[PDB]
Amino acid sequence: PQITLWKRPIVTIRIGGQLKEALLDTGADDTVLEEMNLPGKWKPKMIVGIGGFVKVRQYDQIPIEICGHKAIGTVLVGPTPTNIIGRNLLTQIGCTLNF
Amino acid sequence: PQITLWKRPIVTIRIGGQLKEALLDTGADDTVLEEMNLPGKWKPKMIVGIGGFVKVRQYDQIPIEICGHKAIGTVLVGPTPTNIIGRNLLTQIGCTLNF
Ligand SMILES: CC(C)(C)NC(=O)[C@@H]1C[C@@H]2CCCC[C@@H]2CN1C[C@@H](O)[C@H](Cc1ccccc1)NC(=O)[C@H](CC(N)=O)NC(=O)c1ccc2ccccc2n1
Repeated sequence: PQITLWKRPIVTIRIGGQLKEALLDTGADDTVLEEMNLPGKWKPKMIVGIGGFVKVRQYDQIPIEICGHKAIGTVLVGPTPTNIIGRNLLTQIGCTLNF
Repeated sequence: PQITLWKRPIVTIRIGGQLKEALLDTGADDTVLEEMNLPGKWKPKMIVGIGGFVKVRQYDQIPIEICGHKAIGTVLVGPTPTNIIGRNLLTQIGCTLNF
């Protein structure tokens, strides 16, 4: 579908049977979810936001359903005020910006 | 244009006769550029993202050309790690997300 920008481009996501909302964020390199126990091994990572760096945990090959579209990839988990879907997964669902 | 997300959706903007690079950013409410001089009385403003708060200077009704498309709106100026074009201006240039 086409998603307009008058309000925040937030969509339903599904991950491990969890139902959540998330931002479709063309400015995020990476996908950052609020805190949750994901399976598998995680590595610590420092990522940049507008206010500075935060420490997060990187899990790989995590499947996630975005707006009825299957995606599988790297997911970062840390102290974010919002679930954020980044370019790494946005490309997988064929998302473009148009103007 | 249609812009894909395998690389950062970075474009050239023109502002105040200056050319700059900025990130097309659907997950940002606001347009935030690195420190520079703009004409006008400006309000001190605090904004927030990942890593927390940023102190910025709010300039209103600023003309800015984004990839050939003209906008006139609010530009926040401050110690952001990267220039970003947010929804306040993405909407002015008719920008949508599509998959
Ligand atoms: C998610 C992560 C991988 C860390 N990426 C980023 O954060 C990159 C970092 C880049 C380099 C530095 C400058 C910003 C760009 C773009 N950002 C993405 C980017 O799109 C980012 C995502 C985001 C959304 C919501 C909450 C937090 C963070 N937006 C923002 O930082 C902008 C700043 C603004 N006022 O416009 N934010 C917000 O719109 C915003 C909205 C509600 C909030 C509620 C509580 C706390 C913070 C909130 N921030």
